[PDB]
Amino acid sequence: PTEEQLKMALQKAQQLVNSNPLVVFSKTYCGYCSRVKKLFDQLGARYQTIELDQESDGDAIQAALLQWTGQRTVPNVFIGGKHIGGCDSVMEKHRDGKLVPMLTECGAIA
Ligand SMILES: N[C@@H](CCC(=O)N[C@@H](CS)C(=O)NCC(=O)O)C(=O)O
Repeated sequence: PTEEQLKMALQKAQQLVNSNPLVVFSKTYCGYCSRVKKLFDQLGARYQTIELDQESDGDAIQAALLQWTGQRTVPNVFIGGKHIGGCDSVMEKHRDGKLVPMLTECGAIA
């Protein structure tokens, strides 16, 4: 990715995060992505999925997410504009009772 491509990809990722209470940066056949989506489904939370493998600038987006979050893998979850992390991170928040209130606070759960 060129520096302009990384910049454009970051802007794209930020706009998605800004315009969705819950965002799941994903890949279509990632088992961990499927797990987190299933959890959110069952919690009644609406999310925007973005499948990097189906985006033309998916590599640039993954590079931008690394720069932005230090994370190299999908799923890469944001809630209310804030970085959550991967499947494990989301499961951790579900485990300590913080996830539903976070999801409610930002509108992801009505
Ligand atoms: N501990 C991480 C593991 C996630 C993970 O390993 N994701 C794989 C996809 S199955 C990945 O992103 N591999 C590198 C890639 O596909 O870019 C989590 O719970 O989210």
